[PDB]
Amino acid sequence: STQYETQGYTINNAGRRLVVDPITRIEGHMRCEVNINDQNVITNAVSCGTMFRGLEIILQGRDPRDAWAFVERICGVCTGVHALASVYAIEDAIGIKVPDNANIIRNIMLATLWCHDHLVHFYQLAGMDWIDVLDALKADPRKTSELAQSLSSWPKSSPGYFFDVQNRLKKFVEGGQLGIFRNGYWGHPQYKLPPEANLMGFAHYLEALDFQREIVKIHAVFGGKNPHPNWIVGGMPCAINIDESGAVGAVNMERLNLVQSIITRTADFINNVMIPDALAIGQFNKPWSEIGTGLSDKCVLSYGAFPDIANDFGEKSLLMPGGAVINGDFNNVLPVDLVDPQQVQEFVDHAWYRYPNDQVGRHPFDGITDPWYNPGDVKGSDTNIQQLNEQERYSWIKAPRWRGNAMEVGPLARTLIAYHKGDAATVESVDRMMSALNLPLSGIQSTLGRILCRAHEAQWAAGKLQYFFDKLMTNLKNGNLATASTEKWEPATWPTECRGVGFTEAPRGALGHWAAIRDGKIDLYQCVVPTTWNASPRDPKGQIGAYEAALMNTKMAIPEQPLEILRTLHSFDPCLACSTH
Amino acid sequence: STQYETQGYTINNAGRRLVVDPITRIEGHMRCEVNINDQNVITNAVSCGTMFRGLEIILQGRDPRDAWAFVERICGVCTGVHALASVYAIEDAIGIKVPDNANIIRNIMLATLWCHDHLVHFYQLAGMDWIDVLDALKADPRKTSELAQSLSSWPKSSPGYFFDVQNRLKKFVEGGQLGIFRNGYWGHPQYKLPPEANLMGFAHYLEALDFQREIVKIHAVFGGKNPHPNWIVGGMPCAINIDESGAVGAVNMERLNLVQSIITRTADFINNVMIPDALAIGQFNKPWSEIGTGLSDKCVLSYGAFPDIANDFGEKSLLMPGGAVINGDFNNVLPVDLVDPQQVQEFVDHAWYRYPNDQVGRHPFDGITDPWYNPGDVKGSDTNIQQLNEQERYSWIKAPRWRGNAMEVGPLARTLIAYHKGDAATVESVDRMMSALNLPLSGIQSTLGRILCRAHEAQWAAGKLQYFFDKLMTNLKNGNLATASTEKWEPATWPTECRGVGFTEAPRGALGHWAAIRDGKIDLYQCVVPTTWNASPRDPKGQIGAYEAALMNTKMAIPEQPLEILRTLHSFDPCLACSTH
Amino acid sequence: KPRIPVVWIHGLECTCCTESFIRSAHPLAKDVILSLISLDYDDTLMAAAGTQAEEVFEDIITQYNGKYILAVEGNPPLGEQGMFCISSGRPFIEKLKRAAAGASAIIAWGTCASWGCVQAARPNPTQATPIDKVITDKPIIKVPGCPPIPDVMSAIITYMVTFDRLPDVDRMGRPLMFYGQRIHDKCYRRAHFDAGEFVQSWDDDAARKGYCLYKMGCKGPTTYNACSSTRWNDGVSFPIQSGHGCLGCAENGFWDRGSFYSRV
Amino acid sequence: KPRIPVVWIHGLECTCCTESFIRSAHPLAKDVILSLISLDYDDTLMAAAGTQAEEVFEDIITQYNGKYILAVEGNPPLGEQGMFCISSGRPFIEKLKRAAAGASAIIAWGTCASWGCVQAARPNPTQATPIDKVITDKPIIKVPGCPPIPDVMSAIITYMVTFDRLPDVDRMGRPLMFYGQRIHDKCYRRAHFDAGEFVQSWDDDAARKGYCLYKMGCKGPTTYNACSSTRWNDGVSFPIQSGHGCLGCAENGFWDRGSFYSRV
Ligand code: SF4
Ligand code: SF4
Ligand code: FCO
Ligand code: FCO
Ligand code: SF3
Ligand code: SF3
Ligand code: F3S
Ligand code: F3S
Ligand SMILES: [Cl-]
Ligand SMILES: [Cl-]
Ligand SMILES: [Li+]
Ligand SMILES: [Mg+2]
Ligand SMILES: [Mg+2]
Ligand code: NI
Ligand code: NI
Repeated sequence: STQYETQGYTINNAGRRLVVDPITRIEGHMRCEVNINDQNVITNAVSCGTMFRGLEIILQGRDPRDAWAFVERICGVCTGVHALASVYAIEDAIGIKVPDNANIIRNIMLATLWCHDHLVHFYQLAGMDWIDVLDALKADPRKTSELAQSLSSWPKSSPGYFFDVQNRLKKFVEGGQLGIFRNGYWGHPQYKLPPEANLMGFAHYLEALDFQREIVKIHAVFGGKNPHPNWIVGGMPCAINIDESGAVGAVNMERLNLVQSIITRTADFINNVMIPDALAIGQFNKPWSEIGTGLSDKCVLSYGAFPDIANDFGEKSLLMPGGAVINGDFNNVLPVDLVDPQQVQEFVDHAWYRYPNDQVGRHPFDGITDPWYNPGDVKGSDTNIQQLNEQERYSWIKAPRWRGNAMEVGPLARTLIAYHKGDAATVESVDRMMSALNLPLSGIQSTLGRILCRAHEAQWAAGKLQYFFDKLMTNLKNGNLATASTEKWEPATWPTECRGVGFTEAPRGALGHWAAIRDGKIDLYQCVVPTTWNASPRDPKGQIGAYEAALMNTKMAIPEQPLEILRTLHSFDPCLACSTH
Repeated sequence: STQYETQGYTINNAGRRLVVDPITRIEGHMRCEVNINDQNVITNAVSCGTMFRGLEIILQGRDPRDAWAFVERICGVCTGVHALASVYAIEDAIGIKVPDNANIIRNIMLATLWCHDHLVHFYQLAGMDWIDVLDALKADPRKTSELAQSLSSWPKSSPGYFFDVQNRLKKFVEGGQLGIFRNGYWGHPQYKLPPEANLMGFAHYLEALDFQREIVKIHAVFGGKNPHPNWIVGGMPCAINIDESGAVGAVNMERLNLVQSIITRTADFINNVMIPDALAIGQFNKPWSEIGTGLSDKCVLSYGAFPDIANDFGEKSLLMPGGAVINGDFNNVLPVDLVDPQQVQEFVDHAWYRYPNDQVGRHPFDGITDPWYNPGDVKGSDTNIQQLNEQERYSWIKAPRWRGNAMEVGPLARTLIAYHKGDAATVESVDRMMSALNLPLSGIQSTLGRILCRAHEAQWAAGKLQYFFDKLMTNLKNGNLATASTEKWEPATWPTECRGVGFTEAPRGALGHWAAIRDGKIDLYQCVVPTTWNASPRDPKGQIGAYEAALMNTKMAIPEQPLEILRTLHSFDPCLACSTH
Repeated sequence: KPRIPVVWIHGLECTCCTESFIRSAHPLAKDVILSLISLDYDDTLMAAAGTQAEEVFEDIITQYNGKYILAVEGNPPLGEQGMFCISSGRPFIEKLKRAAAGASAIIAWGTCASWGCVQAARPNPTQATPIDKVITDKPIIKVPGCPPIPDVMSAIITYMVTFDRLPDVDRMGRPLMFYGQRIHDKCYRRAHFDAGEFVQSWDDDAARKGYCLYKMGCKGPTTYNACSSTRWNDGVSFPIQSGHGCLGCAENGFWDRGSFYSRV
Repeated sequence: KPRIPVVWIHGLECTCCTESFIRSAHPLAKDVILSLISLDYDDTLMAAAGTQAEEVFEDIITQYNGKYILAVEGNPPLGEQGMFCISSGRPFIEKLKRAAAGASAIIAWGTCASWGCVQAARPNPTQATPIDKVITDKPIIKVPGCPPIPDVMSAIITYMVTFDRLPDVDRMGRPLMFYGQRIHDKCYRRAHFDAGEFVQSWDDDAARKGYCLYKMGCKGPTTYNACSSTRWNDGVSFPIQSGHGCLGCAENGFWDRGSFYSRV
């Protein structure tokens, strides 16, 4: 066994080794290993992406106009965000400016995704870490109704409703076919909700499973379908016609009316179901404000998102702020530049890839994706990993760093960046939230805080849907219908050689696509995705990434039941297909 | 003035005359006049249909296969029922037998229309006679929640919901634009609900207005659209394909899944919203179990409906029983024969039509529709009527009689017939309802009872939707897909001269279409519709119809405000376009 | 802010257009009534009856003279001195003329108000006459169909409220947005039409594969509406999708163009 | 009354098919899970992880050997000894084979499981291989699309449950009900194709009237699916309705048939 110091942690691989493979209630394939000491506290954590497809390789030789369609299939959970980053990147390379309506519609697509993805994460992915479903069977329906009514105006609160939900659960489980609840962690001592809260939360799980399908009807209107809507280089393909012959063939007033109806319902669900549930998790799980901090009090990163001024990606345009904090110095939010070769770099000394020199990091314009499965001694064989060898290569995920620093990305990172840049809305919202929980601001830098911030962001995005819709309608009232620029659609109009960067804030954090075009075709296409940052393996300095850091120092009540590991990992909303691409 | 006796009433047109024209919260155009004595009690009532279109005339010379489409436009409220009666009539004339699936789908169409029409009537048409909308502003939201939860398991009952509904209402009327509530009867002494019950009812009015749109998606699947779905002579045009190429062009499993989802939702809304609200109206308005009896303790009529054995319209097949009671003798439910010239006849001595002898009634196969606007010695003039002359011709509605007796039709009539024939489900439902109210069985024979029976029937029909759906699926599992019989589609296959009767129970009561075909064309097409029965004018004996009888002897608190008249008329769900056609 | 006053009157009709309106999926008719317009008179929905309804009518058309929109469903009969349709003891036409005189604009909902519909089909016993043959000095927007599509009705309403203007119309007064193209030029069975793949009798093999309904009498080739694109009842279906040819119900005179089952 | 056991495994994938499933409008995915099947293993949704998830897998496939349905999303990579997709420390293909051996039938959801999809597009770095090239002794129902339509997935499930049998399939293993006809033979823009009325560049006048997308690269003429009839997301839209040509996403090899913007 060995030990070393990094980022204030003591990484010690002595002691019992625990393996969690597969990690469930995530997207894609992950393995996690930890070592625990004699007090059942984690002293080493190992994040491993257990899949790879090679989109960066597949994209070579494609027409740049087609790229969005391929890269959208990086991930069906954060569906759309890679298409958006792609069209941004290709437009940046070629020098294309899209019409205002196209930009507004793209912002609607992104905000729709934030609402959907954050909602489903809260309930379907993370929720069972916090709600003991089986314990709901012990709840009193009338006390459940009282609890729900004390927390929210949401209509669906009758005692008979909670009894009906409970009875449905009872009958589901009574024949022994527990389905997704089989062999869960029910009864673990870290389940702290009372039975009534478990029943309320379970009812809401089901309500969210039903309601989420409606949100994506916005994607169907503008993008044809969800999952995997359509886009174009130069804007969007959803031509608008409000008052002319043939509006039946276009986005017309009826289509826009449908979109508005979804916006209102989405805001109401998030504000009156998810928000009070998130706050209630916080109220009953306050100790988790001190667990899973990781890098969130050290190094956080946002690129920024939602340009409100079409084709302007600067600070005055982006409605979701960008910036970086390092060394715990939240008084100095630093600017990010995605072209600067000294900023974003990826290392592969601990990943299954080949570089000519694995002791150096490569900016994505110099990126290389040459897969090399080389696990070393794993106490089994190349086809039987019993214990990953974290002293050498242990993941399909590359290791991104920013100025050589290991960073956390995602809702909590973004919230901290906006708060510390002095965004007045963010400051007010976060202060009010922490006040309601009677916790200090530092309580947000935690596993609980990640969950709170995600819910915050769903509320913010639902509000921004209405803002963007209203902006589109204003343009239409002024007779501004354009949705595409085609001046540079034809390859004969493009530079013979050019490169560009497309960036945004996906639900899970900072996303970039770097594209080089030569002779009408993609010469290089490199992606650095939010879960690539968070789930990163180590670098030549031995620095650990966000997941490994957040797991460090965590107490486990019952080593064989990894509930505390699941809670912290799930709080980041891992997307392993995204991470590896 | 004059006075005469009929049917146990003293019809006396001395004294003050009141006019209600227009009658609102009905379909179509009606005028009502009454006389009321010094004691504010109605001593005379006059029912006038104030519209006519002449479908029976327009149908002459048409192709019988087209008739359903014309007669469906008799009415958009009970949309579909005239189409059904029409295809039945033409099939009866020609000798066509439809496949089982067509019959089952027709039964689904009819049950879907019962659910929709009865729900909307309860809330949108009759509801404001019972619920004081402005008094809902005085309710306590918590006490409203408690009341709702005491009555039902329906989820939507939180204090915050009722507050939100109340605040929407408060805002609505804040600018002084009261809309449909302007100049209503609010605060009349006959409004007996407490404020919490008014708020509960008003919330449900809005929920029903929203939900009703979903019910008719069943019509859209099988019939293309609602209002006014499509049908064919020989079955239905909605060909079925579950497991073959091209199922995308037909009723397939996805379409059937949509239907099933609507059935479940419809049953749940009726059973948990409409039923408890009907019972609550009863609890708070028990005196109305003794008001508006009219003909319901004397003479009631049902033809019967929902043949479960395809092409068999007999007593062993019809799921909704047929029969007649006269002379108050409910021990003698009599069989109805729609061909017998001595049974159904229409008189016009008090209506705006010509007959060779207006002192006799004509069976519909001998029917004549020769319009003659002749109001006689009115107060006012023929184009400016101040008072109809009920001693002369006073309506566009013909006067149907059964063996010379004036009958009530509709939900109460059907309930009484089924109860007294011993239909177990009807007996159990009625007995439970009347026990819940602590009222005798006779309390159903009243204005309140009409409303209670309507709610019972919505529940009955919702249950039958599932039964019919399951029968359809059983056939499909057995490889029985047929939806049309076409061996007699072409006119050359028809008898040169033939006649038929199509009958059913529309939401408002007994419906018949009588058709004669000659040389490939409609030679005669006569309709007798439920509101024709109920809103009938007098006959040569002076016998009064169901509306006039139910209004007799009614006390009015405030003569100038016709709330008690509206309550009783609306309890029959008048459809004036149906009545006159 | 105050909402725009709307007076909705009913002549000879079946009430299908009113029913269609309340089917709207987006915006819900509830929200139209509560938030978008002020529905100040409507015989189907209003609390007041009789003299109290007459007072509403008179108050609204007086207080909001020149400022209200008049919606009309149905039509006036010219036969029997207009007494085929009587309101407050007088011919309906007098109510129509009084309401029209104060209106800023008129929406003729449905084929009845636009053209005549079923009561005007041969031999037109009542001499039922479309609105624009009686009212000749007001803008009239025709929204035909029997009834028009629910979400077309609500989209037209929202357009007018949002954009503060009447929709642009074709030469017959129909909104271009929904009536500019034929059913047949947006019909999902057109591939079959072009290939000569037709239903020949009900429930044949062609019908079970969704072949074209031309030989069964579909009038889509001559009918302008949105049914094949926007569809009906939250987009669930339309006549042709459920196996029946278009009747032609949005077009003037559709009842008297021959049998629904005769071609073209 | 017990529900049919279902094991849902995931190879190399993007998870769109699982997302599509939960979009089902009728039956809701909730009701499928609670009432129609027993979804006994699914890495995206299940409570258990790690050793507890391994125990569920082993217990179900043993207890229900010969009786469960295997759903597969994604595919196995043959490169690097299968270690491009690792589950419980071992190649995914081992888990696929173990799960297949006990299954009564297999549902290959999506183009990944059916054919290969994006990871199999040139140059196929991982040697991603469709299910039916590895499992050769079991019924395999291919339900292609990237992803398949939500209500197509749920209709296939309910068909199998209700009728107690596999759907009839074409020569490629696709259900005839939804894959028997091409997009282009049920497309509502076919009138425009027939008339030579085409979008020529994005947002041109033709695009604003809903003209055909053939000249913009639509692959509807060679693609079998239900998108132009059943449509997507509760019938709200489909690619062509919202202005983009079909990519061909239900067809084997669609990524490598030339640019999406080059004509059939
Ligand atoms: S079904 Fe009617 S509208 Fe459609 S293609 Fe055939 S003829 Fe044209
Ligand atoms: S848009 Fe595509 S599928 Fe539709 S008609 Fe044109 S080429 Fe065919
Ligand atoms: N959100 C999201 Fe998916 C990840 N990680 C992307 O980009
Ligand atoms: N119900 C109904 Fe309409 C009437 N009366 C018919 O038939
Ligand atoms: Fe909506 S009233 Fe119904 S008949 Fe044809 S439009 Fe008229
Ligand atoms: Fe639903 S996993 Fe998404 S990529 Fe094309 S089908 Fe595969
Ligand atoms: S009959 Fe009418 S509803 Fe549409 S499809 Fe034809 S215009
Ligand atoms: S791209 Fe795919 S989703 Fe349908 S329209 Fe074409 S098969
Ligand atoms: Cl007409
Ligand atoms: Cl493929
Ligand atoms: Li740019
Ligand atoms: Mg990368
Ligand atoms: Mg008649
Ligand atoms: Ni993802
Ligand atoms: Ni009617």
